[PDB]
Amino acid sequence: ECDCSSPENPCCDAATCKLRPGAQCGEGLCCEQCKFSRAGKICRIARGDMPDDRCTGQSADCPRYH
Amino acid sequence: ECDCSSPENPCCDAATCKLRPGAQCGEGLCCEQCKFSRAGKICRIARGDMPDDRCTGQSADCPRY
Repeated sequence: ECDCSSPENPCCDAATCKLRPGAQCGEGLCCEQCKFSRAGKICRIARGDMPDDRCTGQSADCPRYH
Repeated sequence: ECDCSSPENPCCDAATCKLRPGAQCGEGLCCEQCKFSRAGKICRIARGDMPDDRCTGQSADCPRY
């Protein structure tokens, strides 16, 4: 299938709809110019006692903190 | 802003549409019963000279390696 949901997304090669050379991602709160965000970048402000969600340094999603 | 895109998803509390207690995810190739898949679980079969995509153990998406 495709690495980018949209054919407009320049993070993917138009021909293959796979990520372009160098690229690690095409979308998500932890994607920055087709690269993963640095490990520990805050990606979701938490409320109550909960810790903030942070980037993994190895994926483009913002995960629940673990 | 909900942690699950579907109201039917039992990984999320129906009242808040946030993850249920203990839950880490509700969707994705690296989610297994509302928990993250073990680090290094293969989530995408690669072709040519490329390594396979593996689960991080810290997220529910299957990332590029």
